[PDB]
Amino acid sequence: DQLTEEQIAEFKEAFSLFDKDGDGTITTKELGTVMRSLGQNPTEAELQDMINEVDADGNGTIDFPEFLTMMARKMKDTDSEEEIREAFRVFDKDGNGYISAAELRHVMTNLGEKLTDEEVDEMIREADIDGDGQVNYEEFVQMMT
Amino acid sequence: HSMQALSWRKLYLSRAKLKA
Ligand SMILES: [Ca+2]
Ligand SMILES: [Ca+2]
Ligand SMILES: [Ca+2]
Ligand SMILES: [Ca+2]
Repeated sequence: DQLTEEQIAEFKEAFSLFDKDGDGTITTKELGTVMRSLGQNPTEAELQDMINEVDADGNGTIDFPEFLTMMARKMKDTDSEEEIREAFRVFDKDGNGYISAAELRHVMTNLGEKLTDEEVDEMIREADIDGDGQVNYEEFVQMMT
Repeated sequence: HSMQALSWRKLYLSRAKLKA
């Protein structure tokens, strides 16, 4: 598990943005302040749900280890999702937000595989949850996860 | 006899292999 000196410093910088009074904990109120600066307006119940899911020891506030543990997991999810989004843009040759059978067939060709229309149509139907005849990003991601 | 089908995940991973 990688955590360099520089990575630790960056986590403390992010933590300090939340930890308004520098006591080493993040409360629901400090989280509200940050969320409002992002243009959101959560209720106290919503803030408590956000704290609760990060608050591993259940003492009501977020300490650095809890914060870093959650942030590192979120960063990995975001990295992984971005890799999936990049693949989707590559497959979606005309950039219209759907992978068509023809696009999928050309993709296969470029990867050294020759499929018939029949075979690619099958692959599309497999992923085409909403029945529009093509594969959108949500449908693609569902096949990856 | 029959043709084997490819998966969406295998396609994704095949691209992953070919990139720098
Ligand atoms: Ca604080
Ligand atoms: Ca805690
Ligand atoms: Ca397209
Ligand atoms: Ca669809």
